[PDB]
Amino acid sequence: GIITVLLGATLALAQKDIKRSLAYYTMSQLGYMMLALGMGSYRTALFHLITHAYSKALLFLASGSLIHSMGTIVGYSPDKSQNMVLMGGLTKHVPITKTSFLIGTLSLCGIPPLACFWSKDEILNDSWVYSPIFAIIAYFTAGLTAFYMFRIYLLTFEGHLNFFCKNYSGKKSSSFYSISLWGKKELKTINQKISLLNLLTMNNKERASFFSKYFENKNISLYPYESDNTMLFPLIILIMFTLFVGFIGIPFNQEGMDLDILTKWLTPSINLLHSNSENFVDWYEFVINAIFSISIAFFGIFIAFFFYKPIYSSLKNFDLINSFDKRGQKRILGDNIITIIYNWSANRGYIDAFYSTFLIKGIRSLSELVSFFDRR
Amino acid sequence: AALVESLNDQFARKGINFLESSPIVELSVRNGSSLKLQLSNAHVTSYKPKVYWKDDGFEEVLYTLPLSKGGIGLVLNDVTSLLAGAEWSVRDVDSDSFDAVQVELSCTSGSLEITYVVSLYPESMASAVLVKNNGNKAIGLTSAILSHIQFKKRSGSGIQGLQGCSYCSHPPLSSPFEIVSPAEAMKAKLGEWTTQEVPITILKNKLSRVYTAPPSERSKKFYRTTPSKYETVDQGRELVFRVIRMGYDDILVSSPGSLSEKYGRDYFICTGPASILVPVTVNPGEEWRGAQVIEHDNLT
Amino acid sequence: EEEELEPPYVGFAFVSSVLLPDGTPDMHLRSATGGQKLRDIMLDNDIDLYGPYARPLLNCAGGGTCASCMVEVIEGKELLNPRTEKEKEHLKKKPKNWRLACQITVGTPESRGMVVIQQLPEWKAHEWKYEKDGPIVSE
Repeated sequence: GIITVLLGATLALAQKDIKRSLAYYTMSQLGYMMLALGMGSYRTALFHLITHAYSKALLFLASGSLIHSMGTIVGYSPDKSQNMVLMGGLTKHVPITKTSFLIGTLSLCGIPPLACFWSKDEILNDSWVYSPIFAIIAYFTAGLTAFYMFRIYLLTFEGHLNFFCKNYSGKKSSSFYSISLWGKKELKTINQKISLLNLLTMNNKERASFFSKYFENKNISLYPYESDNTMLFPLIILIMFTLFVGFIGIPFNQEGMDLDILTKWLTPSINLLHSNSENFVDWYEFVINAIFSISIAFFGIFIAFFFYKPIYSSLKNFDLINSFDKRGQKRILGDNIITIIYNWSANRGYIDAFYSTFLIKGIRSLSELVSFFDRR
Repeated sequence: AALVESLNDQFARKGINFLESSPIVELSVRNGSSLKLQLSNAHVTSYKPKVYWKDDGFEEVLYTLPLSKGGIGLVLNDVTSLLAGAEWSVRDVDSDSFDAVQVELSCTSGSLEITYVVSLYPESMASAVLVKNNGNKAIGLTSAILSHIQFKKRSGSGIQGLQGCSYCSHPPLSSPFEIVSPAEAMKAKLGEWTTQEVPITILKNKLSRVYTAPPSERSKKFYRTTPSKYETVDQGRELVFRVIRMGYDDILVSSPGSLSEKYGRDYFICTGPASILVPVTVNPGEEWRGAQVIEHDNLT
Repeated sequence: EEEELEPPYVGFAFVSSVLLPDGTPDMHLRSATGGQKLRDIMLDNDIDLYGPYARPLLNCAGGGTCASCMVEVIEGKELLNPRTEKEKEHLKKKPKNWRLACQITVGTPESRGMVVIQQLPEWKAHEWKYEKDGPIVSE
């Protein structure tokens, strides 16, 4: 469970596909469930399963609706319609999907009072009771989870539409109108010369002096929009589930001795770590003992905000970015994380390729060898 | 007022209107972006593009003050002012299906024909100047299309895209539409030609710089050219406005610092393309062209 | 009769993917000493190379696995090393002039040629059509 937790957390840091990162940290949360089962926390593992299933369905359906929205402007190719690089600035276009994705992210970043916060910090406390090394790994994973989830959210909803951004995309320019910039004297499909571009229309720069040996398309304003209501209604229901399903493992309106719904449901339940403490937790007291998990999650969120929030956001200070000028593309930073993390995430942790190199091809050869012994 | 009626009978179209609030031309497009341009002088007093997807998502860009101050003002002075007392007259207007609009103003100065073309596109606005020489002697002139961009607060106002470009502390070119005098901007560290290393130019302090290649560097085959695009970032209302320079070879950037408290509550800067360090020569029969474009990606 | 005429350099002419509003393609000029990688030159001279992949963890940062290194080489292929194994792997079905900038060494520190590079060739609104070598035109 803890190995799966660390691998799934570290494999979703530098992904460009939204669904692949969703799968990888789904694997991470399942590893968390198995880690809780490893210490004998039956009720805690079932609580995390209940909360994570609803939050995961919410996030996956939101991502699918958003991919459906983007497919009208980038096409139906999943290499383009699931790329978070070309996906920024969708807050203005899909607001309901934005709220659903944000709620799922906050739930699975361990932020109160959402669903998975209670289950996750119960798991972390039980793991600290279990062993300190596992607790260290799990808390670092919680911070990493906050980082890559808000990385996904900022890459996918905040900023500008990178596919339709006029900084890069030359198709959505102002030169394709019949209105010419200079006046009523410009027309015709122009065919230029690199020499003219080199002299910069400042004739005096003619020193090369030799060699070394498209309109009519028409453009319209297209914007992504929210999907149909049949897609939106389960998103609303899953928003309600994500908001109000964490109260089945926590006591709802505790007044003295009160057992929650889940512990009354699982009245005979294995609990190896807390086999002697019949304690009743409190709704407004658990956020006091969960300062560490929320602090590490907020540290990861701060890192994600520094990395991926837009320049026009008030939370991003100009002086702090100036301190991160990194002039000279400092090689001490480039191969410390960025190259290593990107190669780890892109190569899928190098296990799968090994499974191709060692097992798959090998078994193929074995098959041929057996066929040879059956033929000659 | 009869001039306004004549202009309505001659040039009015879908998106082009003429009012008397001095005659002014109102340019409008399909999504609701609006632009006010005075006709007595080539002064753009208001640019309100649609940046939010609400029913009233039009946000004012230019900092405009009474008595014809601020905004976008074409300046054309000779060094070897040609717009003072000019009689600007509308030549013709053009339109692309209520999606884009355009208006041309014609003026004469000595033997020079000056055309100011102001156009609206659904996410951008363009201002171009074309001067044609008809005399028997070549001229040497300077020019600058200076725009006063309004920011919500002094902090959180910056410029992105001028990293690595050498900047010289130089006084802004004197214009009839100044908010701050060239002397009160501390004019310029005089000609230090420092190379900017930070990625964002912070405009909370009083600065007056020109971003361009040095005039000594411009005589070589390959040199670091003046950047063509640079964005103004406003964290007060989360707006990034991109400025594109063509024809000009300099970018004037000026900020007032504390002086912005005198003229109002909202901050402002004065930025735009310019040709100041190296005067531009025009032979007889030639033509010089320059243009400033303000776009925005806030709709996407 | 020459004092080397200048310290040795390689001139670079970068054509942006987005055209200017008047329709003329954007052009930038830089001068960088040879022997360095094209990625190490474009970022040092503040030239847009990755595009939307410029944010951290969105690019391989010299690892070669990422396809955001890709540029279009218009002129100066003599000064550049031929296609490597990683370029051949990542440039299937692509045109021959399309090259990964980070897997490129621009000659030697004693070079003098001119290299003309189109940045972000996938985002282009124009096209380059060679005509009997010599004249190179853009539509």
